[PDB]
Amino acid sequence: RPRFSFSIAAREGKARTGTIEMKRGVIRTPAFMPVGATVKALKPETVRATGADIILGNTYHLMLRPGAERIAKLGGLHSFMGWDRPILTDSGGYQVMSLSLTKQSEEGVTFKSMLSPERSIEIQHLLGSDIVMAFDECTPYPATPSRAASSMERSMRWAKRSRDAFDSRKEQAENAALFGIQQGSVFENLRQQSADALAEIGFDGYAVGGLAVGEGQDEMFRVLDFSVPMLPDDKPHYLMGVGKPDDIVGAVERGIDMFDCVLPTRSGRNGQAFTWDGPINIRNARFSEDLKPLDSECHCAVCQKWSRAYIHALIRAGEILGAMLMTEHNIAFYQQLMQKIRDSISEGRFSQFAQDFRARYFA
Amino acid sequence: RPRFSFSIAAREGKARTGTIEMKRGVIRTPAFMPVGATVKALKPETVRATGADIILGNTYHLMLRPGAERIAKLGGLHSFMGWDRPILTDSGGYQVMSLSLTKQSEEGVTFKSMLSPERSIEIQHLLGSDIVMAFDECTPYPATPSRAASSMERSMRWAKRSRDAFDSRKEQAENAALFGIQQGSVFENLRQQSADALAEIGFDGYAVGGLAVGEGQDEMFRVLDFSVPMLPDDKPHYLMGVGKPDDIVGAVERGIDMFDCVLPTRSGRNGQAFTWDGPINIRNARFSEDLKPLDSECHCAVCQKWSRAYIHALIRAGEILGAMLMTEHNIAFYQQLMQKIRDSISEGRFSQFAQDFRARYFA
Ligand SMILES: [Zn+2]
Ligand SMILES: [Zn+2]
Repeated sequence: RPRFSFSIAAREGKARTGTIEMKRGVIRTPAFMPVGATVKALKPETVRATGADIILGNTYHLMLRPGAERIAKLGGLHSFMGWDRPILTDSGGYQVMSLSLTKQSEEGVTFKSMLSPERSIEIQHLLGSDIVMAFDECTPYPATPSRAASSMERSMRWAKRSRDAFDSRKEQAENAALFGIQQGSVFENLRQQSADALAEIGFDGYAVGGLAVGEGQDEMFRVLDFSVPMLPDDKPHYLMGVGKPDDIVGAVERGIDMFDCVLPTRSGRNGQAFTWDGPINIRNARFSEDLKPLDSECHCAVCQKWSRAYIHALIRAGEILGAMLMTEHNIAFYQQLMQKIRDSISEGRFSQFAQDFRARYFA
Repeated sequence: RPRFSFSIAAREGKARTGTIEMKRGVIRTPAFMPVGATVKALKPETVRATGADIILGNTYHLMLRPGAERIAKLGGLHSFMGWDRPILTDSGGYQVMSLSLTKQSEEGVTFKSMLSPERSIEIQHLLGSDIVMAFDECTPYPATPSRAASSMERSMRWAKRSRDAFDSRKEQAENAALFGIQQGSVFENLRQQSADALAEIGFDGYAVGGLAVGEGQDEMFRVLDFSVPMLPDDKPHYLMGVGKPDDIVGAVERGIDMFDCVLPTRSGRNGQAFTWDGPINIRNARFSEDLKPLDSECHCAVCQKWSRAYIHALIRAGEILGAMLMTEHNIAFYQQLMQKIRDSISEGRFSQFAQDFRARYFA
């Protein structure tokens, strides 16, 4: 396989389906990347069995414990966790702000639990990342135009530093890919300047950053409407941190190819199970004697084998197996959503799928 | 298969190996029964993959949440948790004392979170138990001779009530088995009276009760030396709540056929991993870069796939996957211990195995 080749097989409106080929495997797009030293409560073989082609590696957590240098000495993240397919690593930038006494500078971020663009790229190399994210400065929402422009402009300077660090490391440049991140908050002219700056630098894929920040779906969709067409059409478009199932459908209708979020895993452990008729909270007493699977059509192993009543009891008792089964199902449901999206685009009926999906999911 | 048939295939000294045939499957003896609405952090297929033929069902937990009647309405414990092989259920007697404002009477135990012998047998029927334990009164250690005799005598009256309740329920008597429990603390004459009383009533198997209570291995072995020969030779001998690997080896040398305890699961979640060179605490810093499997010879899936260093990091971070992997390995190690015991007895070299095991395990 090549280092990186994105091929679009079918289109319907702004939606696309196709494949990214990389050394460690093929990624079917639109793709959902489960977030994980683990994808919580799941063995890697189980993540793969649900249909995931690629996972997202949480860099901020790993650079602290067990540390990037240690993981490198132990053979890299793939060997460490036992996942031999592609891994996309975030840059550490967002969580360094959300989770750390930070001091921001043009050089980078200094924090207590210095992360620069150069160090972020090096850490992702040490982890053995297949898709490396440029290191950027997250923009809070809401943001004033001046603050959004300043942060975006710094992020574009850091995008150039990220590109150069990546390219200067021969083994990384020859075996991994690098994505740039569009910033600019909700302002169309800043999104355009960022898209232009990233395209001048040149990346293997382009992320739409700064939209998983509590602005609401109407505003997110409005911003995607003008922001995705600014990105190069022949490269993957990655919406970072999104999202709920209807968000994903709407984002694909607007040209997005790649997705990640913690919602299926986190809310799974919290007792929320996704179904084609909308989410349910399995903790509710009305499931205590319900012998049906979590979802009536889901093909996952959990829905083949256990009832709502059993999982309700496990989650009520705080059982680890409750978290395992809820997470497997939710992750499988997301992958089955992506498969239905990919198939419907391939067959030129994605518009009808989106309408049918929403009618039933919000009924 | 018959309702119950215990067949001894080979003997060496007091040790025996053979099989219990039951409707739901065959149990290889000596047997170890993992303790579990779940065997914590493991799917049933994983418990089976480690080699378990039978699990122990925790009655006290289940009669509270979700309740025995509810589990019966949902189809019984096998269907509920997805384990289709034999299940031995304890009577609820021990945990009603350890975990509950108890009031003991000749009728039974009244408690806040009335459990009589009749109710305990009924609960085990409602759960769909394959091996039903008679309901007895646990004896504290140490115990005076008078108190040990009183408790044993009450337990023998409750053994008769347990037998009659079991036999009066046609579907239970025709499809399940019933074990009686020897009591009498550490006193040889009380152990003899209890063994005689149980044999007069007649049971499918005989448990040695009251020895998982902190008396130490020397005292336990001394009591097993005279207590096991009092039990019928042609029926299984079940040492309740035992124990560490060397305890199990010593108990088999003294005629025990069946074992349960929480140690591999509980201490697994605590970071203790069993190996043929003794237990290790994977949390210790000396494993942070150790690429070897938990144990060098173990055939389990965890030791095929992940390093000590990875599991060390998972347990340090409180990850659910850490508990899953530690538990699978420990449960597999116990089953591999039982297999080595069974094979060595079958081959007339169990004495040499016990000596070799101890030399290496305590080296
Ligand atoms: Zn499912
Ligand atoms: Zn192992």
